[PDB]
Amino acid sequence: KGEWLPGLASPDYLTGSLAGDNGFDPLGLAEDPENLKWFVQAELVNGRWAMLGVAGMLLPEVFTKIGIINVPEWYDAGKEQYFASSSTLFVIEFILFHYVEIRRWQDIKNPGSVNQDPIFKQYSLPKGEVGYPGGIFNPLNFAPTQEAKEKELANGRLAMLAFLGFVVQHNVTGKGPFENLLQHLSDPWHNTIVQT
Amino acid sequence: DISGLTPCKDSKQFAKREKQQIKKLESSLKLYAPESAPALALNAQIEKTKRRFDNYGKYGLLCGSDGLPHLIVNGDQRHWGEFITPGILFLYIAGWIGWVGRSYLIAISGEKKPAMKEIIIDVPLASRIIFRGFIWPVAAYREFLNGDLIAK
Amino acid sequence: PDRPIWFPGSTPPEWLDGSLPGDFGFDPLGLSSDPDSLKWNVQAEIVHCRWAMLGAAGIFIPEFLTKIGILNTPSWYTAGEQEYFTDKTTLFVVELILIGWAEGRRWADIIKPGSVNTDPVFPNNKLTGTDVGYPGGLWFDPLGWGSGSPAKLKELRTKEIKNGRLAMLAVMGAWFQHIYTGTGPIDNLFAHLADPGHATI
Amino acid sequence: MRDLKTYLSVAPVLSTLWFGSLAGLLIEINRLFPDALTFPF
Ligand code: CLA
Ligand SMILES: CC(/C=C/C=C(C)/C=C/[C@@]12O[C@]1(C)C[C@@H](O)CC2(C)C)=C\C=C\C=C(C)\C=C\C=C(C)\C=C\[C@@]12O[C@]1(C)C[C@@H](O)CC2(C)C
Ligand SMILES: CC(/C=C/C=C(C)/C=C/[C@@]12O[C@]1(C)C[C@@H](O)CC2(C)C)=C\C=C\C=C(C)\C=C\C=C(C)\C=C\[C@@]12O[C@]1(C)C[C@@H](O)CC2(C)C
Ligand SMILES: CC1=C(\C=C/C(C)=C/C=C/C(C)=C/C=C/C=C(C)/C=C\C=C(C)\C=C\C2=C(C)CCCC2(C)C)C(C)(C)CCC1
Repeated sequence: KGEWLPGLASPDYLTGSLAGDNGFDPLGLAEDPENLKWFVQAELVNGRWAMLGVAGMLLPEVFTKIGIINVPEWYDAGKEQYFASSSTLFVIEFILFHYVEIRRWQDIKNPGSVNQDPIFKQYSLPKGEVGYPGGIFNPLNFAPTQEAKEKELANGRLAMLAFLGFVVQHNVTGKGPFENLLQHLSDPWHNTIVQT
Repeated sequence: DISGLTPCKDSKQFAKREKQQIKKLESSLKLYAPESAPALALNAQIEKTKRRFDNYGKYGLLCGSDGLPHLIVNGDQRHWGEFITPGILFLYIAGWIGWVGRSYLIAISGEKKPAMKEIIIDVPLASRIIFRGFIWPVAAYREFLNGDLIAK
Repeated sequence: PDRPIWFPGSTPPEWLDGSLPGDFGFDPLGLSSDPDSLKWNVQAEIVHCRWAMLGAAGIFIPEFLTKIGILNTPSWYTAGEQEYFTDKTTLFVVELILIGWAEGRRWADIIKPGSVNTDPVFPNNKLTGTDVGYPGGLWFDPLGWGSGSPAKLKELRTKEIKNGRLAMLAVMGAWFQHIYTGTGPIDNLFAHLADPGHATI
Repeated sequence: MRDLKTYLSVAPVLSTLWFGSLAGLLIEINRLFPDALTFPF
């Protein structure tokens, strides 16, 4: 589709048949079709996790402007006490995610081989793409046209960049992400990465 | 106290070594006027020696019976900066260099006279290849998985 | 072939055939023997000329008015040490970003001509230029004097090139005069006019 | 000149330039951060 840099010719292996294809591959990671097949799924999963992470880091902090709830900032939520110890929660999360990710992994190797429920054999997911399961995972039956996939990928890339910014800003500033925006909005021409 | 060693900041021999070096440096200073340039150089050397000893004291090194720092390379988390991290950095840099060299060698293998491109470097091709080595681990791992790394 | 030459009685280099504007066959070291270097050097000379003309105007006109007392602007040499509304590194970063966007599209036109002539946002707007280095269009050529017969274009481009060379020389001269004499460029001219025999290096 | 650029790509000249830049970078790095024995970060 569009060009990430006008005046430069798109690589041949990027034929534009994929959603969100702008011909951006200066270092040639996706020359091998198997590598491209793996990296598409990797990007999809990374973005889908990153958007949720950013939503969970930003929104539970914007409460200060509204004063509705009281929750510690994203880097202090770990130290708080909970009804169960860290070890038990970590073990349960490991046990569940092992099964979930092993089930997801098998579809990349042999598509259409994990479409049937293992206990109740009369329940199955309708056939679809590798990274787009559908069925019960799409309860509202929104049509997955190419435009929506491009929107999803753009939002995922933006959220990856946002999470990287969130991580980097806290390391050097020592505060959360929302107050950094307010500090910049206070005096824009003096509060930047150049402190002076 | 691994293997009977002691911290640098608690070692008396370390302070004795620092005092001896400072005293040796200060002896030559008395031969020159305070405003003379050699006096400034000697003052800078003394300040650098003091700063080096203070920095060695701050980093939590271990001293032996002779007042000299010793390096632990067994993998203890308290001493991961002596061997582990610089080793990983060196491995990354060496892999970058090797991958760049291998890619350049492979690229020119199909030319009519490949031996001519080895003594007279094709600068644009090398420059286009140089930046590619920044992600060498991923490329190497995927090449190994696809069976391309080893010649048949 | 019959054009005036920088060194009358000599033979101009083969790669300089007089087609380019402002061509006098001056290339003793042959720095533009192959065509790619010729095109790159032509673009570099055009850019240097325009930047130098802007700099010469901005150095000499403000300093002239300050001497006669209409304005009280500081010296161009020390104009970088004043304090402004923000730190100088912030201004440098803003300049770098803006001029990177501006010069980035210029780099693409040199490598692949005719590829950056369309507005990314409003496709209805286009640049009408056809030559590399002369973008044209309403943004850069509002008065419409940039298109016409080849003779007019050659005359205008020769005028621009010669004026740019003069501006480059003038700017370098002003810089070295302020380095050596330690006085404003306008003061040097008045000193020379006072005693032309002795007001000299 | 094409022939002048070709002579700059010969192995000894390129090696000399690369190693000179490398040595300058290393000398400057050691000047900024002298007496390094452990990685503190
Ligand atoms: C357009 C170019 C130009 C012009 C008009 C002037 C003019 C002047 N310079 Mg000067 N200068 C220039 C370039 C120029 N310079 C350059 C490039 C340098 C760096 C080497 C210097 C270094 C310099 C010093 C160190 C001093 C002057 C001084 C002076 C003034 C006294 C005359 C003199 O001794 O000149 C000497 C000029 C030179 C040694 C440079 C050679 C001349 C260049 C190559 C241009 C040649 C003129 C041009 C070909 C003729 C057509 C243009 C014409 C319409 C002006 C006078 C106003 C003196 C001063 O302050 O006066 C009180 C002084 O001490 N200049
Ligand atoms: C998944 C992710 C983040 C996920 C976060 C999650 C789940 C949760 C976060 C938490 O906050 C909560 C919710 C609650 C808190 O209490 C705890 C934590 C745990 C803190 C980020 C991904 C982030 C992913 C990023 C930033 C990826 C960047 C990739 C880039 C830039 C690649 C560029 C190129 O590869 C191309 C495209 C083409 C090549 O040719 C050239 C180059 C240039 C190499
Ligand atoms: C190009 C140049 C010199 C040219 C050199 C020449 C002739 C070389 C000639 C040859 O190559 C040929 C032809 C052919 C070869 O075979 C032989 C040689 C002999 C090698 C000078 C200036 C080149 C470049 C110049 C003039 C730069 C201009 C600077 C500007 C715009 C400054 C602006 C400001 O001054 C303001 C306006 C206001 C201030 O407050 C702030 C600042 C920022 C200071
Ligand atoms: C444990 C340990 C140890 C010991 C031992 C060891 C470490 C061993 C081994 C190791 C190894 C054994 C590694 C690796 C492997 C590999 C494989 C399995 C295969 C293959 C490979 C290759 C062949 C490579 C190559 C290359 C690259 C990739 C880069 C560039 C260059 C080149 C091309 C060469 C120590 C104590 C010391 C430390 C700690 C840890």
